[PDB]
Amino acid sequence: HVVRTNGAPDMSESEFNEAKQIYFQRCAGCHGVLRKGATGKPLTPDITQQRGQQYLEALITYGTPLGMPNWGSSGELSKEQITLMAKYIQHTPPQPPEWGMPEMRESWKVLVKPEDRPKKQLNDLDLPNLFSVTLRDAGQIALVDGDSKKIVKVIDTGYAVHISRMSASGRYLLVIGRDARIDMIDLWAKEPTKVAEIKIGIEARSVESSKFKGYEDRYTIAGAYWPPQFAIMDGETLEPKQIVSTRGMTVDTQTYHPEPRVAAIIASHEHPEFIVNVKETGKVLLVNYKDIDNLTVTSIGAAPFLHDGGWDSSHRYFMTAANNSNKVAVIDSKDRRLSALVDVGKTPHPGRGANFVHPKYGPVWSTSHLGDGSISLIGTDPKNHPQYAWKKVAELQGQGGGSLFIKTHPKSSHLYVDTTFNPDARISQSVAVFDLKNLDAKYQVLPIAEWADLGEGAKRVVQPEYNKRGDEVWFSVWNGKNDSSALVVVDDKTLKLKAVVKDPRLITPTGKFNVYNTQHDVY
Amino acid sequence: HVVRTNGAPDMSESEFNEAKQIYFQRCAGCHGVLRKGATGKPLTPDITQQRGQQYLEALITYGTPLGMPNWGSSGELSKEQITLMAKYIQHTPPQPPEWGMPEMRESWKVLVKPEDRPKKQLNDLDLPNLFSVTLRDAGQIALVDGDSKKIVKVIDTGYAVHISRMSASGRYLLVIGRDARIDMIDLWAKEPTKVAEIKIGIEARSVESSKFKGYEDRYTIAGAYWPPQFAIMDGETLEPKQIVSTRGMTVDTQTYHPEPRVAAIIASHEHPEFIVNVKETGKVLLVNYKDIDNLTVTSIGAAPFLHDGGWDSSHRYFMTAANNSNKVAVIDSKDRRLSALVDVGKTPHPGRGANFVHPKYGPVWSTSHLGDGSISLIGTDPKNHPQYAWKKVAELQGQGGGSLFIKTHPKSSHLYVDTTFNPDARISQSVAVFDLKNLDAKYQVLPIAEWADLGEGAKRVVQPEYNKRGDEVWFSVWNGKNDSSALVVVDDKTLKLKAVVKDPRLITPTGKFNVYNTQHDVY
Ligand code: HEC
Ligand code: HEC
Repeated sequence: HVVRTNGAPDMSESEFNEAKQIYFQRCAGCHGVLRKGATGKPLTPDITQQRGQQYLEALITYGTPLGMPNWGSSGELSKEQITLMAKYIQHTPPQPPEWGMPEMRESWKVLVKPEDRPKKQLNDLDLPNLFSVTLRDAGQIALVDGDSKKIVKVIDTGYAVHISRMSASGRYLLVIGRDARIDMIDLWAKEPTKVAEIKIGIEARSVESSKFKGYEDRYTIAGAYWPPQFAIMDGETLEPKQIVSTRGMTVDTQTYHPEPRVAAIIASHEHPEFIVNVKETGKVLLVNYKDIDNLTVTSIGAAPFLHDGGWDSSHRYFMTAANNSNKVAVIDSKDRRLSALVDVGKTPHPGRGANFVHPKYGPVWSTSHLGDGSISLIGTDPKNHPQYAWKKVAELQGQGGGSLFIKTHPKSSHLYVDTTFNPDARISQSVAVFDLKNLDAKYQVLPIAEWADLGEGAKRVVQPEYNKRGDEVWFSVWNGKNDSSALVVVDDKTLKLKAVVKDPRLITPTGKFNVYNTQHDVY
Repeated sequence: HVVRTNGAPDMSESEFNEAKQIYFQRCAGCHGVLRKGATGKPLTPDITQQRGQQYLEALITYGTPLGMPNWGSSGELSKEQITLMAKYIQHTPPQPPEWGMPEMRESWKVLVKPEDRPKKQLNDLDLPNLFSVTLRDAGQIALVDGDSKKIVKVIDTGYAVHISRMSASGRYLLVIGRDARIDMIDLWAKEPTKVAEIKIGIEARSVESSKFKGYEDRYTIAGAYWPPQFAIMDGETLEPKQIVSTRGMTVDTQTYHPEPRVAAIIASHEHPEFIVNVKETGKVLLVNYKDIDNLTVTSIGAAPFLHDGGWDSSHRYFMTAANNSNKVAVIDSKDRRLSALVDVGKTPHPGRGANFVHPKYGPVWSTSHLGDGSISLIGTDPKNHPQYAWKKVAELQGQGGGSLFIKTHPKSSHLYVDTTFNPDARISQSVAVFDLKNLDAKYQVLPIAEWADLGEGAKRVVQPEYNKRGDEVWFSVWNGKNDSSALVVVDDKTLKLKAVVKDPRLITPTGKFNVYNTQHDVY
């Protein structure tokens, strides 16, 4: 047969199915399963037909400097395949494929069997103080030694590399990409080495390890945007064990939703459970892995379009926000119930938040507001500060909007606030630091990008991350003009510049994950 | 001879000079005379050699959707010329050319001699209520009828079309592009028609007409980034009459600066003079055109890196800011002196500002702050409010940072504030409106982008512009996803939606210039 779309170059039924398979294996992680866009732009026929075949071939062939791979000049895709892809994205988007146990098992690779792995750490690295750094546009992670401020390893994962997580033993580093590829890295090998890989879906954002006491390295979980599902895997091998669909009913209208994406997963410390946020249906699932054949799930209704979330300081209450809402949902992971919906007056910015002790209000959890740069504080201690629990107690004011990350550490007296997307260049190039011992005082500004010494041009600073001791804070810096990058390290006790990590291998550093602080949910 | 650069494909001395001529005629308006970038990205060899010949050819050939023309697929440039350009931008940037009276006169075209033009308005348009709208990526302006809300004419100018200005008679519309091309349009023709064109430099931003009483249509002035100069032309024909270099000594170090760009030009109402801001040397020039053969210029030292500025409500004091400064310079255009340097505590955002009467402080001029969305008010009435003159008297707070334009009108009780570059989508898609009769009250938010009804996707709203009566406010809206655009019209007395202008010819509408309000400096 012939596939035809108004205004599109007709294709063979075989050409279309070949392009379909390429699209969902290689493109959908960034462009979406219905091509509506995510990290990458929309590729629906209204837009692509306006660009035309030859423009589309050119873009796919050479890529762009802002994260679109050069599929042709890389050799990843053939001239003929690129022509097929340029034709394909001008046709109506088809139904995306499913991805079950057969597809997962076919993608599963064990490079080093558990019995062939070392019995102890064979390298001499200070593993808890390693930083795993995403090299966004290079499809790699870099392992950076926190003590010597040197790159010690670079590891290929794939385009669309996203985040790193740690197993509860501290031995295994887990990386997931937006195409739902997972890599498992053994930090005890003579040089840290990939030991297993698997693909759990077409599009994904989240991975996590089992962190309840006694379950170290037992299970790894991953959540997909498409298909709407999460998968529980063997923590030692990534062998897929259980797959659970998240298709289902919405919390607000109780009508069936055909694509409830998994937004985020964190690991419970109160029970052997994973906390799974399901976005469109607005459900927080507590998934119990004490028995994975007789699988227990508690579904807590929260609010539609759930985003990220994070633990409070006690690791009991899960603080989460939904888009289009001024409320923070508080899930009690111990009693397995919704505890509160906290009005913070403004829309909270998705993220783990930042926990610290307010001298007056006691333990608080904090969230930023993207538009105006304010930060809301919520009391999180029903035991000793019941008069403040699940209430907004205060508001701090940063330099302005555009913050992506706020960060503290239990051993630090400072709160760091970036302003990556602020439209003023001096503010996007700097970070605000609040004194937790005098929260009535204005923040101080650290000139992070200037310290990086990267030449003239637009520089953006992102994501404060502490070292294992809590006495250094690391920042990613990148000059959009010349492709140049650095990690800037501040002494948290003095607020002085301590080090600048520069290396040609440090390509578009974005997320930085300190091993200890990621393993132990320290924020 | 052979031109060679480390890492660049060698070129014929003739090929290089051919590419040089193309670069400075067609590319430098956006990419800069030393290729350091302006509207378009930097094209210095460090960056271009990393991209490589074939990527560079592809980009030049097909362009990009964010304002880089498709030189090859347009037919503007040959395959051979595009190869030469891709080689050329990998070589060391050469010295840019000069552009004097011979070059200006060679570019000068009179399409309709003044004696052949109509003696009165032959079309039936309400000319004072026309809006001249920049169609940024189309190289055109659209004339939109303020009464019927319909496009009535579309006029080609060139890529990099920038702003519109009006002659003091109300008859001639002046358009300048970033390549320093000027078009003069006769609004009295049966259909408004280009009557003259000229090129006054390689790179430019500003054009203005003579507005002192009695000099209607006598002179047009334009200022260039490169060469560092301004040119005075005959107001009826654009014939070049006088060219003045702005090369000279800096205000702060009194050392010679070889490229002092003309930042902005406005027209004096106190004297037959143009006010010319010279950026790097920090000089405000009062250029007197009573006698242009015996040319008098008063040079007022202000501050380095002068930007835009605007008149106060009385059209006597020129309010201007320099980058990297918390001060607003006040130039008295009547007495021809610096009046004050007003500390507003934060960096003012370049712009004309907004004038209104504060019930307590009297006439004030207002400026926004890009980072945090605040607005500073300065008293501008030494006669009746001397206790507030040249002092910051108050601060308003908008939705957040990212404002590009604030706007009022003497017949309006509202102040409008866009937030085009705010990182929160709801804020960038809306505008704040303050009640000038109750400035203690919080602003109201108008959902401008939602009213435009442009489908899902990132939409940005920019530049409130009033109609001639002051009772409508117009906004440009554009959906980045689908290329779709609208002008949204609000009833200023009710703050209700009044009209939505949609037309496939409305491609990337940016600046909107109401004829009457531009002619009479009404802001
Ligand atoms: C994330 C790592 C991506 C993957 C994998 C793919 N694409 Fe992509 N693409 C991505 C981005 C961030 C962008 C925008 C970059 C820009 O500079 O703004 C793009 C762009 C495209 C386009 C152009 C869209 C347009 O001009 O409107 C096309 C045609 C495109 N991408 C296609 C495409 C294909 C077919 C891919 C699989 C082979 C693919 N992309 C992968 C990000 C990412
Ligand atoms: C303004 C109207 C422009 C004119 C005239 C020219 N260019 Fe341009 N260019 C412009 C922009 C806004 C951009 C960036 C667009 C993007 O999508 O972000 C560009 C880009 C380029 C590039 C690519 C740079 C890179 O990938 O780093 C090149 C090689 C380039 N432009 C070359 C070029 C030439 C040779 C031109 C004259 C023939 C030219 N541009 C004109 C804006 C504008």
